[PDB]
Amino acid sequence: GDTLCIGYHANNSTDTVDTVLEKNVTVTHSVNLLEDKHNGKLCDLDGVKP
Amino acid sequence: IEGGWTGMVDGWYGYHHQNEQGSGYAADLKSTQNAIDGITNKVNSVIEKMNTQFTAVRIENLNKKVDDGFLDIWTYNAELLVLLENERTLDYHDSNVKNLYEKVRSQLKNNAKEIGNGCFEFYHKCDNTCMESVKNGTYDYPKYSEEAKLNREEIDS
Amino acid sequence: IEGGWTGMVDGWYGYHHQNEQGSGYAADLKSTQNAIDGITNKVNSVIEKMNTQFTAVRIENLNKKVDDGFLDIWTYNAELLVLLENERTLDYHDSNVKNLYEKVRSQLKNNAKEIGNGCFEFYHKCDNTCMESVKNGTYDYPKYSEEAKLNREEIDS
Amino acid sequence: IEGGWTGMVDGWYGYHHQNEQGSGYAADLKSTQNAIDGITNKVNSVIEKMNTQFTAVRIENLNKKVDDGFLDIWTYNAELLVLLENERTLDYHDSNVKNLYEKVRSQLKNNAKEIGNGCFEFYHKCDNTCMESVKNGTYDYPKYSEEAKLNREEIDS
Amino acid sequence: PITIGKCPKYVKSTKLRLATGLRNVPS
Repeated sequence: GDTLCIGYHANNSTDTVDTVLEKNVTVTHSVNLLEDKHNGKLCDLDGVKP
Repeated sequence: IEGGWTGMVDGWYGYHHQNEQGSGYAADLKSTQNAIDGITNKVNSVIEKMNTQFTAVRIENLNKKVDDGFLDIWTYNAELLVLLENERTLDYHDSNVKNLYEKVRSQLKNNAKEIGNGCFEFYHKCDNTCMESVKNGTYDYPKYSEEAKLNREEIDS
Repeated sequence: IEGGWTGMVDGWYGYHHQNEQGSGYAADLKSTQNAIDGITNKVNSVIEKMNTQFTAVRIENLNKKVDDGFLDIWTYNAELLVLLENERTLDYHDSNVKNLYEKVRSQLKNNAKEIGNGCFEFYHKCDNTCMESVKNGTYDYPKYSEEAKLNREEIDS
Repeated sequence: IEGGWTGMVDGWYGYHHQNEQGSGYAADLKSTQNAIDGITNKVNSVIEKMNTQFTAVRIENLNKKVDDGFLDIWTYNAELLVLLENERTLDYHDSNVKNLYEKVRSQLKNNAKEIGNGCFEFYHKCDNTCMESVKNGTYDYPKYSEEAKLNREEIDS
Repeated sequence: PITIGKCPKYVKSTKLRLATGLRNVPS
């Protein structure tokens, strides 16, 4: 007999996000809020010379 | 339902049909669109951490200890907000799948049998027209009502 | 069980019977009474936030920044307590329904069949005397034991 | 599964078999060993509360109010960490039982029928050799494949 | 923690990801 099923998306993503009940769980899509990569190592101008 | 489909490339929530015509993964644009809208708005509200707190003007040591301790307190609190709403969005996703499943149960009624998790075996035969009727929200119980009953009498005996 | 009864006007937790005599929503005063007692006591313990913290006697700016920051910290913490114990009372309610369901399963044993969610189809016939026996906690398995078995032999064949 | 076995004296997670040979509670050392290892490491990470914060050197009243308020804030935060990871270890335990159950389902396939919660009724007959095969992870579907099908034809008719 | 102009609020943590999708659990 013909069947129809319901399900959700699943993709090859190693993104890990921390819930309350569980830490480090693979999530399809996440969004980061922290920025450490731009340490700079140089003191440029801030809107004008320093 | 504890199965994630890698075949769904269209949407976060969808359907997998196996009829005479073929077998296909097909998303539900409406549900996933509303999910993305709601989580966008959630993320914006999360970003509303008010960390602008600053004062333009043994004391220096006290201001030092204070600023530092408040920093650690608020970092802990922010990671708390993150944990909380991570679970909250994941639970939201769960509820969306549940609602899709109820949308399908409502229309099918006894013309179908819940095989398991989120699957339905029609007692009647569905084209992709009769499949996209269910997805479109336009499946009619009477069209096949007796047609299913008959086959129920093959499971009865 | 994922159905809230608007007909229960008597109690938070109850029963819906359909026998020959009639069909009725009937609460269980004991369970809902203990629930209200426990949540009253919970609320009282919640109100035990110790926010009396106060001192009768660049410094003024430091006392200013301190009092303000501690205020925000404790408001966040209080909303946390509220969130936590909101879930805790809701989970308590869930567990109460579960315990009522186990109280009914225990007495009925195989004289009944769990239709779904929280429903029981007796294999025997129940008056409102035999219904309020189950509710009263006085239903006896032997009274109908064979009476059910016979009808089981109608589901067997 | 909502039943704790007092008979399991060997391990946190295990098996209860009833075959012709006998009936026994038997733990799974691997699962409980990994559970104890992971929770040991969790406890160590928990103990990593950095409460060393200290300064070797109306002000005294301000240092007084500050130290005291930070103390209460951090005690609340520590009890929070405790609550969180208490639930997290309990959920971890749940997931371990789930994984054991999936390990058994995988090998048994249709040679067995899930009676309920975590029970399997073999359609074939299992020695403690054929039981400790499943536990050892060495049960072969073909060995009994048709042997089960035959008995399925006794549930079919 | 010392910034000038339009700078992201300073935080003392290592990771801060918000889940925006499903629990990835393939097959």
